[PDB]
Formats: sequence, structure tokens, C-alpha cells
Amino acid sequence: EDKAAAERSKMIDKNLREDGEKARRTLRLLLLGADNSGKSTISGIFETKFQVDKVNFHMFDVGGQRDERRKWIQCFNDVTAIIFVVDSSDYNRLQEALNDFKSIWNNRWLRTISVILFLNKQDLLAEKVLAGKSKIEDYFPEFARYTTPEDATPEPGEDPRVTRAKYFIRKEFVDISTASGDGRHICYPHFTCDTENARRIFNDCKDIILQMNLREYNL
Amino acid sequence: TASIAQARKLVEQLKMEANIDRIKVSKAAADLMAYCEAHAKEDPLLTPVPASENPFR
Amino acid sequence: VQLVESGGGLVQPGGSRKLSCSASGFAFSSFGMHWVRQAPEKGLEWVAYISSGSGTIYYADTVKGRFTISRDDPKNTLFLQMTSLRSEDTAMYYCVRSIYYYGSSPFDFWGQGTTLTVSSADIVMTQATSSVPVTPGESVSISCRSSKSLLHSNGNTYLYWFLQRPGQSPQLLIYRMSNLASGVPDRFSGSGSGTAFTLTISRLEAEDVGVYYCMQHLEYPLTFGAGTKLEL
Amino acid sequence: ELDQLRQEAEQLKNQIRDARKACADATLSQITNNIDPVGRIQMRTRRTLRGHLAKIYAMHWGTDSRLLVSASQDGKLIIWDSYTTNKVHAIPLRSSWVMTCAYAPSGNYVACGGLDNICSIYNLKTREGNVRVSRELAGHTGYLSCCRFLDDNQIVTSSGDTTCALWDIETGQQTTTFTGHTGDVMSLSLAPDTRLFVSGACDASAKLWDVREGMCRQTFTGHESDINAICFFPNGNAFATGSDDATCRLFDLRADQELMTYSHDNIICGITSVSFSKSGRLLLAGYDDFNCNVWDALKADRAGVLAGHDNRVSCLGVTDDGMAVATGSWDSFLKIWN
Amino acid sequence: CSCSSLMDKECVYFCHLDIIW
Amino acid sequence: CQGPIEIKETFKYINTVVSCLVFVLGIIGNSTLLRIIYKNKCMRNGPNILIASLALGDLLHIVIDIPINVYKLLAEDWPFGAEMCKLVPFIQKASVGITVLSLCALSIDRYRAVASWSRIVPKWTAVEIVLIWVVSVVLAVPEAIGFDIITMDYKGSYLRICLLHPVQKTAFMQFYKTAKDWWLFSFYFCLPLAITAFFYTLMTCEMLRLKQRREVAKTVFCLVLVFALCWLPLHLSRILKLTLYNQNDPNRCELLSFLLVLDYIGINMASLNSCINPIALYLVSKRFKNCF
Repeated sequence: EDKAAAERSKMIDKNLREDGEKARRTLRLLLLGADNSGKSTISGIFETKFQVDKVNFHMFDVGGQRDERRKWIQCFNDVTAIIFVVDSSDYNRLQEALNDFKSIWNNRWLRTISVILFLNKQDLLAEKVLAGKSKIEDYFPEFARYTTPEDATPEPGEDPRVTRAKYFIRKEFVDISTASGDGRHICYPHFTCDTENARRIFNDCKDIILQMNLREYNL
Repeated sequence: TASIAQARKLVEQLKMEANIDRIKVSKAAADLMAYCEAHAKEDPLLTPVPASENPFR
Repeated sequence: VQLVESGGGLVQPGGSRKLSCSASGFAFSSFGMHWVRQAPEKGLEWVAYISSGSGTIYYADTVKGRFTISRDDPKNTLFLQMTSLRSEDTAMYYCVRSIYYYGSSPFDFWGQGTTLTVSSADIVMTQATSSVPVTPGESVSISCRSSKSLLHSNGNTYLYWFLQRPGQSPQLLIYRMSNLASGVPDRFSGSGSGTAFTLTISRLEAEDVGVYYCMQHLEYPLTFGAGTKLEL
Repeated sequence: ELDQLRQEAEQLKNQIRDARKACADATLSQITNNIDPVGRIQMRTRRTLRGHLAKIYAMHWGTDSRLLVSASQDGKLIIWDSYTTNKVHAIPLRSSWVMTCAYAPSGNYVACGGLDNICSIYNLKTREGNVRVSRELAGHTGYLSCCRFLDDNQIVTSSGDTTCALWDIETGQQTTTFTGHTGDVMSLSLAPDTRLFVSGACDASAKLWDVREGMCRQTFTGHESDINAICFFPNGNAFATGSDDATCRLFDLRADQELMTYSHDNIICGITSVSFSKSGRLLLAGYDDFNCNVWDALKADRAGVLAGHDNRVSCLGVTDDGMAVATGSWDSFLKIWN
Repeated sequence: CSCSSLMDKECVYFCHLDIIW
Repeated sequence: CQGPIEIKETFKYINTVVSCLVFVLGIIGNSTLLRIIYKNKCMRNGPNILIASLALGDLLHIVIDIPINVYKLLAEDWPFGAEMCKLVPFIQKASVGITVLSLCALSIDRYRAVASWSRIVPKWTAVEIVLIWVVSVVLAVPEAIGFDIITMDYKGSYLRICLLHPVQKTAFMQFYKTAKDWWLFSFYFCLPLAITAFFYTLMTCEMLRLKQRREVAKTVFCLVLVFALCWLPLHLSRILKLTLYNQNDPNRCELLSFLLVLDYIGINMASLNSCINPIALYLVSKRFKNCF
């Protein structure tokens, strides 16, 4: 019975398209970061069901994985953006956090996909540099030669020592992102602590989508 | 501790793996070649079937 | 899986009425539905067929463009509109449920049915015999003849076998060659040479008594052969 | 003491290395130099299986050469008909992220798994018609990578927990656990007689196991980098595995050694899938590039190129009767070859 | 190009030297 | 009057060197785009076939007009027959008819993704390209019928002039010549330059309301602006004819001379427009810069 079998196929693919069309209006997101960073503040794979400006955002948070990250990421080639969370409050795990950063930046699969940065616990960084028991940020002595940039205006009523520290972290973040990858993708350095995260992530997602669309038009 | 137990398990596993029997690779190669040549006529990939008996075309 | 049909009874000829069947235990939207009629002490006959999503609706050539069959998945009910009634339309209407895919089992479940009483160039299925008494414990074999060969070029035939025990709806026995249906013992076997199709039973049991029906699926008219009855 | 354990382990490794070197009297390339080269083989796409909404990750053939199982990241286990292209089933997965799918030899069950750490098995012969999950296995705490069926009741699964698990469908609990691997075991293959199963991990090593004894029997570490897919030879005493280093190596259980290495200077990307033919004459491997490569198992020669994919290949399968070959890629297309 | 159907010597010569459009 | 323009030899010299330079630059320019768009499989997106069609139109553009415009500077005989005498005006109108709407089509598709929150040969695009390639021929088939070869003796010569016949044959063609200048202006300048300016500005407004966005806004604005000033001199020359041409004043000797000056410089610069888009994509697109 070809006619009856074909109709069943015509029924299945229509539902596939109907249920697949709704899978495009919802934009997928990937969340990565160290255990110290408050990723949950913003089983296996954890998916968050939240939406803003009439588009659903699917944030995928992983768990259970011990250390391997170089190939389970193969499934996340399609997701348009990746969220990176850095616990800048603690300097001991900062060095290993950037080693993870360089690992996924130079992935053989994550070469055309941008990343969005969320330096969680920025407040805890603020009181740490204000008080004692903190020095060099446990970094190379090259931080002393660094100078605060005047290009970007800080949020008013800021500590000039706090701004020096955070901008230095962004400067190396920009350096590590611009070291390789060329113009294929651009890292987005943003701060977080925060009810504006939902709005901030949407504009970042719109920017890469806008940037990708112009890239496909070759203009 | 866990390290000593892991090392003991590893050395016992290595001993068990070494205790197995191994044959010369020439005999295994000859057996593999004989098996390949015995089923050669039954492999459509090696010898494509005519379109009359092809289920796809 | 249970089908209940409501409506019917004695009706004035030439009138109109609605026949409804209630389906439960399975996803109605994904199944195709068939209507078959059984006039008192006569053979089976196809009436109408509706597919999944009502994409294609087919009717018997004798009543083509006359009846109306509709389905409503949200309410889980099947409808059959009786536009006109004649002396030929009094029968034991059974509702049949099926899907069509590779390895599927069409015509496997049949509803209990509701009783309605009134006040060419197609394949025809025939049976050599009509009745035979068979003692329990032995093997009984029957044969069927088809007007045209049912061996489609795909590689399988489309001969179906059924058992209608007295007092209940027919149940599927064999739907294809060299395979068996579900919920049936393995004593049943069937084979065909393209012209004469035969069904064999390894050992007839007390519950195996009844009347055997055959239906082809090549060509949607779907004629039903004359029933062969067994006696013990 | 404690250092004596490491000394004994090193002595054991040296002993097995010396035994393998002694057993390597010669290589079979010299033997196969006599045999006739297979020559150039070209195969056409006899069927283009459009319909997938996203990238395909894994697939498994059935006992018959007509039923196809494909899994994609959209979360839809959909069963296709090879001969007439019509969709047979469409099972909406609970978790969108999937990476493997296996078809039972009896044909009454199908299974899938991925990053959800769940081995969901589905019944395809339900009286209700629709496909429903029979049970879900949550023993593994790591990402699921591959699954293979022993029968309607036993399934062998490899996950990211650096362990291989044998499950019982009737009880839903683990029967035996294999923990001899150091890297996350990913690809899993059964012998034709369903007595032994071999698998590989990211430790550049392939280990052979027996399903009932629950212990490792053989180990192979001839690779130089991470390995991705591994499959059994048709006869049952051999196997070959692909790797990320753009090389393929075939091993023999009796020989306990590597025999050939399938590598070409042109190839720069690793292997993502590997499957033999019915007779083992032709070795088929899916590569990380946009095409697929076909190798000769014995002569280690280049036979043909399978193009037609606009995105990287992710899966490959061969029919039981050898009539067709199915290769799936991220381009949402299943390509059937012969 | 020609504005009339008369001799139009200047116009016809110009269109004979004109670009093809 | 001392001849219409008695072809100043210097004018022929500058055209020949500048048209040949445009021809080779045009030939390698668009053909490289065609080679890249065909040899590689990944560069087969929806906009890519639209871009290739514009380059394909630019290919057929410079192939036909350039050899025969520069020839008439050397000599005017039309030694190609009457059958082909209607082929160049039909095809060359269709040669640029595909390109003029391709820019409009490219602006249509570019605005789609900029105004869309999602992105990634589409069925709509396949229909869209098919429609333009036939609507250009349909809108240029009036040029096929009407052109003819006429003999005329200028002080004694076997000169075979070519122009649109004043008899008009069919009454419909009579309307065609009366609005020939305006129909060309309306359907090559008025309609195209309006939508490609309204939609591109809408894309710019949506994109902006940032260095890459500002930079990409300038290159598209430059592309539409350079398109407007490239085809203007050729279209303006016919505009001056339909407006201020008069037979009573004996200035036709200078008037036709001035317009013939504008005709050849305009068409040569119009041919340069056909070749600036493929070089434009080289300097704005990183995907094509590294694929060169």
C-alpha cells in the first residue's frame, strides 16, 4: 500500500516541520564556566526555560563532567552563542580559568562561534582590592606596567583602583581572544554581579546574529 | 588510600592481560585473508550486483 | 484497545441516521479506520476507509459518492453518515483499526459492532469450499483463488486471514506470507504461489472453530471471500 | 612497599612489549603484495534521505537492509524505510541532546542516548501503535556515547564515566561494569557471535572485554592520538578503529597487535566513523571532512571517495547482507550508497 | 531616436554615429 | 555645420584605451566571482546566487556592448546583418536589465536578515531569481522589434544607418519611442534607485538604532551612490534630447556633437559600473578576500 504509507510519511514530515519551525523561533544558548563561578545565579544537561522580547532562550548548563571539555563540545556547534563565567574574585583559580578559555577558543569546532563573558562576583573583587590580603592579583609582574584606559567611561562613583583591576582583566581577555581566530568570531567581554543580565544577554545575542547575517551576505 | 588500591588493581589487570595466549601474526593474517577471500563472492560492495537484482534500482 | 459502536436498530428505508464508533486505548490520529459490513448469514464486505488526518477518503464502488465517513481526533470518535437506507444496507457493521508501514499489522483489531436493520472490472476473491466438519486435534487446510495475481513487484503479497468466532468480531490471523500476527498461536501458517493461496493449521483446537475470511489489499475495493465454516 | 608496585607494572609492560615484538615475525603487507589489488570502486547515491531538522550524530542499521534508525540533535528518533524513503516512525526524544542510537536485532526495540546521561529504550511494536519509552537507565553519571544490543533484554552502553555498562531491560539495573579504561569510552562494537565486545576511549587505547566475566581481556595502544570510532571485523577475531590523528589501525585479537595503519598525506582530519563490508574486503571510514573515504582492509590502499555531503560526516553504517551503505552527516541528510 | 519621419539628415547621421542602446 | 562631430581622433583614442582597460578589468572581475561561486560548494547561499546572477549579468553586459561601441569609433558599417541588428539592442537591454534589478533584489534580501532576529538555495530565492531573468526579457522585447537598417546617402556614400524606425509598425511601438527616454529613466533610475535607497536606509536605521555597522553603512551608501553617478551620464544624454531639442534653431550641429560626447563617456562609465561591484565585494567581504 504505497498510497497509505506515503500519507503516513506526509503526516510525519509535516509534524517535523511544524515542530521544527518552532525550534527556530527559540534561540539556544550554551553556559560554561568553573564550579567556583556562580553559573546557576544567572541529572545531566540542565536547560533553563526563560524568554525575553518574544524570543525564547534555551540556556544549556552541563554537569557531572570531571575535566574533559575538548569533544563533548562537538554537540554545541549549532548553538549561536556560548556564555563564559569567570570567578574573578579568587585569583588562585584565575590562571586555570584562562587555560580553559584558551582551550575552547582554539577548538577545531568552535572556530566560527562567538563567546559571551560574564565575570560573576564582581562585587567580591571590589572589596578584595579595597582591603588588604590581595596583591598583583597573583599574576605576572606585568600588571604594574599596565595603565587604565580612558576610552571607556566607568560607571559613576567608581573606585579608580577597582576600575584598574577589572579593565586589566578585560585587556588580557581581549588579548587572548584576538590572539587567534581572526575575524571569524568576536568575544564579548561583559560584567555581571544583577537583574539586567536578561537584557544584557539579549543584546549580545542580537549582535552576533546581526554580525553573522552580514557575514553571510559578504558585505 | 585510593592511589595504592588503584595501583594494585592496575598491576593485577596487567598481570591478567599478560597471562593470556598470543599467536604468531602470520597465522592470523593468513586466516583473515582466507576468510576475506572465502566470502568475496557474497559481498555486493566488492562485486556490484546487476540492477535487475538490486533492491534499490 | 476497545471499540464501541452506537446507533442503528430498526430504521425506515430511505431515511438518514448517524453511526458513531468510540475508540480508546490507542492514538486515534495515527491510525487508519475501515468500515466492513456483515449482512445476516452472508459474507463480509468493505464499506469505507478513512486515513490518518483524513487526507484520502475512499468508498466502496457500489456506494461510491453516497455515504459519508468522518473522524474527530480531539473528541476521539469516528462517524459514518447513513445518507440513504435500502435492503442491501442491513448488516453487522464492524469498525476496523490499522496503520500502514513496513512490518505493520493492518486489520488487526475489530470492534464489536452495531446492528442496523431496514424495515465491475475488479478483483474477486473466491473459495473452493464453503463448509467442512473437522474433528479436534487434526490439521485442517483451506485454499483460495484470486482473479489476479497479488504478488506486487515490491516482493510480498497482500492476502489477509481472519477468524470470526460465533458471537464476536473477526480477529486477524495472517497478514502476509512467512510471518504471523500478534496474539495468535504459531499453529497457523500460510503460503501462496501467485494464483492459488492456501492457509494451513498445524492442529485445530476447541477455540479455533469458526468461519475463516480472506481479504486482499491490492486494489482498494478490498473484496472479502466467501466464509469457510468449521464444525466439530 | 609502594614503589615495587610501579616497578612490577613497568616490568609487565616491558614483558608484553617484548612478547609482541617477538610475535611480530613479519607484516601481512608482504603477503598481500601477491594478491590482486581491489582497484578503484565508485558508488553512487542510490537514495537521498531528506527530512532531518538538524545535524545527524549517529545511526544503526537493522537486521534487515530496509529499516533505518537516525538520531539528530533536534531530539527526534525517526525510523526510515530504505527502499521507498517513507518515514516509518518519529519518536520525540525527551532530551534534545542525543549522540547515539541502536536498533535491536529482533527489531522490536530501539534505544538512544547522549548528554542526558539517560539510556532511553523504546518499544516499536506496541499495541497502542505510538512509540513509547519502555524504561530509562540513569546508572551512568557521564554523557552517553554509544549503545549496542545483545538481545531484547540486554544492551551494552559506553558513556563518559570511563566505564562500559551491560544493562538488563527486565530489571533496569546494571549487570556488569567494565572500568579498565582511563579515558571516556565512546565507541562500542559487538562481535558477530555476541560473545565479546571491544571499545575505545580518549586514552588512545582500545580494550576488548567479555560481557559476562566483567573483566578486561586484551588492550591495544598503537594509536598516537585520540580515537573516535571502532568496529568489529566480519569474522569476529579482528577489529579496526579510527582516530583523530587521521589514521586507521586494524587489530587482531589472537595476534594482540596492530597489522596495518591506514593513513594518507592528503588527509588532515580525523576519523569519525568506521565500518567494514560483509566480507571485510572493503574498509569504510567516515572522516571529519565533508566527504567519506573507503579503504582496503588488507592492502591498506585508497579505493574511492564518497562525496555529496556539504558538512562533516558524523556516522556510517553497513547493511547485514552488504547490499547498501548508509552514511550520515551534519547536513541533515542520510546518503545511501552501494 | 529620430524625432520625425522626414529626411532628418542630421538626426539620422547622429543616430548612425550614436551608441547602441 | 562642418559635420556632426567628424569624430575627433583624440576622442576615439581615449575611449579605446579606457574601454579596453575596463573590458579586461571587467572580464577578470566578474569571472573570478563566477569561478569562486561555482568551484566551491560552501559558497552557495541564497544571496550568493543573487550576487552571481549580478556578476553573470555583468559578464554578459561587457561582452556585448563594449566591442561594438568602441568599433563605431573606428568605423560605422554595422557589418553584422539585419538579423543581429535587432539582437544587440534586445540583448544589451536585457544585459543590464538583469543587473539593475539584481541590485534591487540584493537590497531586498539584505534588509530581510537585518530586520530579522534569526538567520542561517531557499525556495523563495529560487523563485525570485527566476522571475527577474524573464521579466527583463519581457520588458526588453519591445527593443527587439522596431530596430532596422536604413540606407542613406550623405554627400555620396553607401552608409547603412541604424535606428528605431519612425513608422513604428505596430501602434504600440509608437508609444514606446515617445516615452523611450522616460521609460528607460523610470524603470532603470526612478523605480530602482528609489527602493534601493528606501530599503537600504531602513536596514541602516534598524542596524544602528558599532564600528563595523558604521563602516558597512558607508560601503552600501557608496555602492548605491556610485551606481547613480555611473549610469547618469548615459541616461542624462537622452534626457537632454527629449527636453530641449529643436529644429528651428540651427544649433543641431553643436547639440548632436555635445550629446554624442556624453553618450560615449556615459556608456564607457556605465560599463565601469558593471565591473566595480566585483571589486567592491573584494574590499568589503573577508570571505571573498581570502578566497581570491
